[PDB]
Amino acid sequence: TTRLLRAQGVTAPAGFRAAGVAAGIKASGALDLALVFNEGPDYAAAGVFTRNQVKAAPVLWTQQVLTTGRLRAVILNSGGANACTGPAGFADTHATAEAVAAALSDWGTETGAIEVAVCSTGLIGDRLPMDKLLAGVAHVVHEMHGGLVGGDEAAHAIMTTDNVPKQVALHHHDNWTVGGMAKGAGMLAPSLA
Amino acid sequence: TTRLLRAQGVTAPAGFRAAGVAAGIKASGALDLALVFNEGPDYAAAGVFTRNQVKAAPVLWTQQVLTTGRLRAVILNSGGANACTGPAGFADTHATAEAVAAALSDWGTETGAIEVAVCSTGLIGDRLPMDKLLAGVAHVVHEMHGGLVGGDEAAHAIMTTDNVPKQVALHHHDNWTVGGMAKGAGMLAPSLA
Amino acid sequence: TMLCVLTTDAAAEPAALERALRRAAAATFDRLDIDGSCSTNDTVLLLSSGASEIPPAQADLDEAVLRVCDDLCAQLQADAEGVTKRVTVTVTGAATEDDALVAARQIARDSLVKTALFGSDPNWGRVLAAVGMAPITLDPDRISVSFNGAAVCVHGVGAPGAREVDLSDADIDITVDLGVGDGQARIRTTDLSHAYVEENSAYSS
Amino acid sequence: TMLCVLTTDAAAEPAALERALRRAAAATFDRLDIDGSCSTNDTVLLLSSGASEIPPAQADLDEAVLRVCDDLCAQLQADAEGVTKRVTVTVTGAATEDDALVAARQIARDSLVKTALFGSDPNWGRVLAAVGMAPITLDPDRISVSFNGAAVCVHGVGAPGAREVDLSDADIDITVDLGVGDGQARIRTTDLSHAYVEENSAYSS
Ligand SMILES: NCCC[C@H](N)C(=O)O
Ligand SMILES: NCCC[C@H](N)C(=O)O
Repeated sequence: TTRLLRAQGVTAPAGFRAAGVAAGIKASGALDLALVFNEGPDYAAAGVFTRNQVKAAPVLWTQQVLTTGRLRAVILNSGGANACTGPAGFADTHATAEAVAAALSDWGTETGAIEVAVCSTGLIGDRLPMDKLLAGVAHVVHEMHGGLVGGDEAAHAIMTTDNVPKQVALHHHDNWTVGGMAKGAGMLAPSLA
Repeated sequence: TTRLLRAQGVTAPAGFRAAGVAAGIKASGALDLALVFNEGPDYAAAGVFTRNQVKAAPVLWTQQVLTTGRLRAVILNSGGANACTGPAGFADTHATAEAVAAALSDWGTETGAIEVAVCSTGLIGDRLPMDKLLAGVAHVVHEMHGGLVGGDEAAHAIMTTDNVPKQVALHHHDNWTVGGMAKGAGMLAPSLA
Repeated sequence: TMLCVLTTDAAAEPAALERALRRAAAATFDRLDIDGSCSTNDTVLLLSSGASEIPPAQADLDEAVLRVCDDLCAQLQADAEGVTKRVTVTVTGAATEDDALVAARQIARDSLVKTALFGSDPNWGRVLAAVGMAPITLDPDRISVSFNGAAVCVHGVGAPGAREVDLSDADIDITVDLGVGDGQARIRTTDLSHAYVEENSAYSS
Repeated sequence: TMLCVLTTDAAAEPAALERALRRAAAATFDRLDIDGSCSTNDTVLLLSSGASEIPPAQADLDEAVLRVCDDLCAQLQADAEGVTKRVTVTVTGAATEDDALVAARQIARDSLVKTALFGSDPNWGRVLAAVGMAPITLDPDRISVSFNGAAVCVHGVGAPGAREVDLSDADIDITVDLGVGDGQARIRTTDLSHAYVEENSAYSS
């Protein structure tokens, strides 16, 4: 009996931890930083991205990262797209991946930046508040777990103009699972490659 | 000095009559039917038309007419686009071109149907209320004059969701005039040929 | 922006994830069109821990990922900025599948179709106007249109009963048959309402 | 639908009137884009009575028709359904003339640009999102934007003071430079307001 179920997300399959924290990127103090972490033993990955010719620094970083087919973690922030922010914007994405890789190494799993995917979402053109973001990174590596509430928080944290989060998980009868979260409510017409 | 002037319409140059009547096509009882009338000596004409593959009968008709480079008149109604109305709809357009041609012959000029251009605007998918329209034709042909208030009634009669008419006339210094009326406030992105 | 993270404990190499994801993205996210504005940040990621140690057959991996993405799309559509109608646009009878997709996108993106739907107005004329601008093989005499299973336009003209269809319910299906082949496609969209305008004009986002 | 009748007492043959109408429409009517919905009824007609018995040189015929159309276009723009902003979108620095026009239409049709403009928000990011989707040669590094003369976007990034730009006036000029050639084009558009939505949903039109 294969089953597809809502109220379940990225920590439904085994081998994943997740969390969401309020970092102060959002003036509202709502959740805005999410981490998804691959426990192993495998780290296989694939990615598709906006075919928009104007690509945000996070999209540019994550495309290079995915040529390896290898990911240990995804770090995602709401409250700012980090789009149209130039080389300095790109340096901010790089430093986010780097802080994520350092925090996870300290925590007890050797990780390099090249194994960290980075996403952002929010307003175009604004610079990220790095001190707040980098404090959130430290925090979220410490809160991550495989419990369904971990997925919930990651899912809440990526929201911008969404009112409810989006999660689903397909439990296959052969005992493997696909889990997923999504966000987006406006500027919503994906064209992916 | 070449002066470009508003509130002046199709009746600004010489050899043209126009008027506009409340035939009763529009429920409001507002002005809804308009005639423009070429008085000669010349009868030259050009047209361009929507490139949309769904073309209303008035367009398909006027496109055929215009292959001759000649026009005596143009009849235009609002309160019905006469679009997506099939063979019968196309026949309503023809019967409009013929009732105009007849009304002009009874007025003093020998006019047949292939000399009258037809235009419609309004809702898509409805049939024109022909008994009102044909009675409109008699009345509007009777009321046409070379004076400025003629361009006006006409410019007023072609309106649908417009709040105000659109008129302009250029009086060139070599003693000739180009005048214009147009309509349209919504579903407005012309791709003409 | 649409962001999406997919995780799986199925054992599968990158190339296996890539096929699954690309197939899933084409059938779901590439056919979700709320407001026609494609972002600078759109990303979908698929990660595998292999923690089940079960390598599924590729068709079942593909299928599982598609079903997950597809349900996520439904959820995305259901919560769209200022949404009052969950609108599905189906084009059938096209020359090729791409033509059907192009035609359905044209319908779904049209401001007059969206506003008519916001007003619960089964305005088939607006649908015909819009589809006529799609760069595809089209015969205007052969087009039919249905709202919620009710044929309001057949053979390019009005059908008896047309301006009587009830679209007050939040779910609305527009089905358009082109009658010039066997291509078909389906877009998820939403209406253009006051709330959508309000949300995108009162503050910055 | 846009109907337009042009009369002249100048004397010209059908071939000559065609030239003036085709050049005018291509430069004015074809560049007037209020809500991206092209109708099933659009006609422009140019009639000559020749009652002045003066035959003008071609360029004088062209020019005069051109200027009449342009002014009609402006009046049409000013009285669009629920307009509160008379928006002109100019694109310069494109690789070809066509590229520019495609870029300008892309910006002018975008729901987010138009709703931002309605609320007087200089949300330049939405402009760059929009133009990045135009099937043209583009370099995201070399794009600049000014709203009403004031720069808001410099070489792909925010210009200092951008978010402070005043857009409360009815007229809004947008110039986008793509710095990839010298093709250029201008589109007349308007905003996406509550009044546009109410008018297109509250009743059948
Ligand atoms: N209201 C439009 C917002 C679009 C933005 N990319 C977001 O997802 O927040
Ligand atoms: N609300 C849009 C109506 C469009 C129609 N073709 C007209 O000109 O009235």
